Amino acid sequence: DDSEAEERAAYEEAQVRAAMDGLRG
Amino acid sequence: INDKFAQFSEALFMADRHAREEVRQRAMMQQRLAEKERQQKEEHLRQLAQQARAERAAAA
Amino acid sequence: RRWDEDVVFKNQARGTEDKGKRKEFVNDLLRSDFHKRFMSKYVR
Amino acid sequence: NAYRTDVIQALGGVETILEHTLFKATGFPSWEGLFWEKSSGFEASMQF
Amino acid sequence: GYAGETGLTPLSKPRGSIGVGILNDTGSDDEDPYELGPKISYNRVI
Amino acid sequence: RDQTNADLVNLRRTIYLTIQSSADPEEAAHKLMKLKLPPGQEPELVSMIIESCAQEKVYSKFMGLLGEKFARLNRMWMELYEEAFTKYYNTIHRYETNKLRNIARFFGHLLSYDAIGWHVLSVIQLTEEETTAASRIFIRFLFEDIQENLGTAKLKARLGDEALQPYLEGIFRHDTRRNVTFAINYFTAIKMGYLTDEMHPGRHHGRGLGP
Amino acid sequence: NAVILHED
Amino acid sequence: HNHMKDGPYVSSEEAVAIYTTTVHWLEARKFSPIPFPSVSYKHDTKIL
Amino acid sequence: RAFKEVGIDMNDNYSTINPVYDVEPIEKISDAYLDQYLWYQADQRHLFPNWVKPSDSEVPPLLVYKWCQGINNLDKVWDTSNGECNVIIETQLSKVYEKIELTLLNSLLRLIMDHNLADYITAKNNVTLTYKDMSHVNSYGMIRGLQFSAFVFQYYGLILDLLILGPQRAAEIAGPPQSPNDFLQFQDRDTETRHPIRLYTRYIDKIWVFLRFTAEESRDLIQRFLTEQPDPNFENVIGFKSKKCWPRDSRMRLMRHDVNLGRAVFWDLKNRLPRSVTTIEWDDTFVSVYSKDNPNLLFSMCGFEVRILPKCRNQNDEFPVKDSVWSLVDNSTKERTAHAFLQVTEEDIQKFNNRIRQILMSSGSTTFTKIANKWNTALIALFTYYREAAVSTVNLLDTIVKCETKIQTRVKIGLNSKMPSRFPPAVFYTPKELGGLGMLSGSHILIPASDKRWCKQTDVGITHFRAGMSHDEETLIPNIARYIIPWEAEFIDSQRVWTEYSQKRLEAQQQNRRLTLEDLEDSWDRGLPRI
Repeated sequence: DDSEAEERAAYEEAQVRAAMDGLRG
Repeated sequence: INDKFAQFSEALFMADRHAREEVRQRAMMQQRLAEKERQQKEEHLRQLAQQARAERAAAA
Repeated sequence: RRWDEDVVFKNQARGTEDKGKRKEFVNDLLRSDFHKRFMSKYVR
Repeated sequence: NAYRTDVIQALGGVETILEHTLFKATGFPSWEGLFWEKSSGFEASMQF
Repeated sequence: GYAGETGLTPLSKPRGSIGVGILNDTGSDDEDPYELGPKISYNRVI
Repeated sequence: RDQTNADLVNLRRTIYLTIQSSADPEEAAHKLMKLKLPPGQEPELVSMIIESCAQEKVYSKFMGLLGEKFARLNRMWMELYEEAFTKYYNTIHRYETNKLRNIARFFGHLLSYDAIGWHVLSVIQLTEEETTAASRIFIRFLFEDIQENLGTAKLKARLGDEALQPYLEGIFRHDTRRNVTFAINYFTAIKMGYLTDEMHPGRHHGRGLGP
Repeated sequence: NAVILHED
Repeated sequence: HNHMKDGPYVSSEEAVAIYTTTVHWLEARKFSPIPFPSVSYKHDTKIL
Repeated sequence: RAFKEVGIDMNDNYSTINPVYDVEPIEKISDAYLDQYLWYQADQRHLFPNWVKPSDSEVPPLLVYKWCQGINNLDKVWDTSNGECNVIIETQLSKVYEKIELTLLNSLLRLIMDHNLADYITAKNNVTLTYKDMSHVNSYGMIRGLQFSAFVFQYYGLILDLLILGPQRAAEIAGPPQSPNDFLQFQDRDTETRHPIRLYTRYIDKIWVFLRFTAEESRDLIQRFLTEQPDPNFENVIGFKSKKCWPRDSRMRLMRHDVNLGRAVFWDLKNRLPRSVTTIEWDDTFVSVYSKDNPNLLFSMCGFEVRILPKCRNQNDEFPVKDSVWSLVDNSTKERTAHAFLQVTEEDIQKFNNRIRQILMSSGSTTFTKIANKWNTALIALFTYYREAAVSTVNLLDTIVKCETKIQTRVKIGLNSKMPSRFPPAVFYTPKELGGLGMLSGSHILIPASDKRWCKQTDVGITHFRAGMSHDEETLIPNIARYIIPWEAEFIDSQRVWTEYSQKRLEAQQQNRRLTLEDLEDSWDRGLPRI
């Protein structure tokens, strides 16, 4: 549903910010 | 037990209260600037609105 | 600006290096300095 | 996983590895189609 | 008519070996030797 | 005759098991040159070592330094290495992209550290018809890896040599302007624009179609 | 007005 | 037993300085303090 | 607010023993919920800055790589023209768990969260510890065996980090609260250059601090140190810290200025910590100074012993630089600038040896397949954590060979005999499907060709095939280390394939709604947070 999609998107953003850490910002 | 414990606890409690007081003052001080800034911006907008009306006086 | 001026505590290590005035024997293997060295090395 | 294949290729192949053993003494024709039981019924009966 | 308090679920989850004995097994200290973890069920799309 | 050709697969198996069981990028070379050999299968050894580098999921410096160690021996291994380079350049069509990345990283290690001479690169040609996308990404990875290994000033001094000028006519074209503009578009596409400096559009009046 | 630490 | 007898080794001024340092740092980062886990708070079950 | 007895015992690692606390199960469920809730709410409310490690975004080898990159990306970090120096100091905050005052801990926990949670945590740390017939109430220090103790110690260590750095430098390193900096980055070069402390991290209780000193500030620091604690007999060199495993030329002599700056840095950092809370002892320290005299940067993080050599020192081929070497780049010029040389510290070679010794002492009354299983776990853990540095380190390879020999000897002694001809490699290294022990190997074990023949029975004859006759060369047992991708290449491919994923996400959301599982099959098993 929308709630599960929002939490899954939060997880995906967390994994991205764990992978992108150190190089863009 | 040693007496210092009481003194220890006393200091922390007073320090805690002091910190809260300071925070509250700073907090309320901040909001004063905030509302003042808002008023200033509103005043500027009002002045600009008047200028816009003056430009409308140039338009007609 | 001095680089160490926002530091909360200054000079916390005066008199710590003064250990070693005379190596002293304590007749307690539970309170001797060898036991303290041993049990700080091993029990981590 | 690939290690498994290579270590078989290191030891001379399945035919050599199985001919070190009693595979040919069991009457099994080919190595495919077999499995090992982890424990017999006697072992699981006596565990507790 | 009571549906009831709903229950939760656990968060996800040449054949064989000689064995480690039935007393020395303790609990499953013989996993997939190559790779960690139980295999995860995979969604096709997000 | 050997139609099943068991000797070839036995040599390939021993080379593969020798590489896949050493630790340091000198153990593999030491055992590999310790291996006995019939009068010629050194092309087979080079083919097997590059293929074993290509089949890896991720490139590692181990097999690159192994190839470098074979390339600082006598002339035969070196000439076999540019033969392998040309062969993999002209036979690129059916290979996957990650294998091409591994091959390009290996050959960038070879060219970047003087393992083979800087003269085979005349095989590289920049035209629309004779270049596929696989060769295009191979070229991208190869110059990106040589950029990583040496740097901007080192490649500027390398490609600016006048003694290398007849060997670089296949890459730095100066005869037909459409290929030059295509090279402009690509070298600006992958941020190699500082290397596109020896050319000059305005002073080339041979193709002056526009005033 | 100085404390005495346990290790000292 | 030695801590009970020989008092808190952290003196009162040291504890006060540490507390005020934490207070100034936490107000500088505008930290919102963690509430008690409320009655409803859906994420509870997932956290559980 | 009043809790049960907590059992206590010791776990023996043969070099250290640590206390293990056994808590009542229902309170364990309450503490596990509180632990998860506190970590989640601390993440969303941004309690912990970037230097608080271990973060949920790096494996420890990636942490060592990021630390090396953060060293290499600083402004003029490898320049020595004006006599400047670099000091990296690694040390361990001593007795932080023993010396937690529970009232002060209760106050600081009341600062960050609700007073009910703080009261529960402080009442939970005051319990009765019982071992056999011994029992005492723990009223001083924290209990490291509670579920939420990790969060509480990371918060207390954050406060200790504030005490070491100072609030201004901590705010500069962590960045503004609206847009905090990443790990070992600053907002601009002015913020980075302003203070001597350039880098900082704390892994639980071990702090790594990297300082850059110009000539005048280093002179003032050394002058203050010898003014406070003078030593005119050149006795400061006796007892300094340097690594012996690095070669006879790669390590150089330690002069007056380097040793004096190292001792001054340690003394200045020790002067910041109140001994009633914590301290850094000189025996747990390691200080290395990069100067005009020694062009080496030494540290050791999470068990990797790292030596950094900038490339603007091998201009005349000072050092070989041909190993399992991490190649450091600069993020400004996008070119290679320094090389990192990796070893496994001798403490972790000891940890692996102690793990194998634990295997051999817990398992005399166990099966052979159990010995091989436990050995496989230990070897796989070692090689998949260390990778490059395991291959480079000679002492580790010697230890691995001796421990594998001990495992095989345990199997042999189990049968009855230690006879080498009785045990081909095919007994041990055959996969477990074929009945073999399934051992994985990290040693150079050659297989003689007598294990490459087989008999076959047919109706017109019996064929005794002998494979490998055309070779006089033995096939070798496959090393495990050839099946594990090295860390540096894995990090590079992680960065590359995650930038690719962001690319396909951007041109996928302006098209379809969900990314498929066909466009990412090439990108399947890539990335440190695997895609």
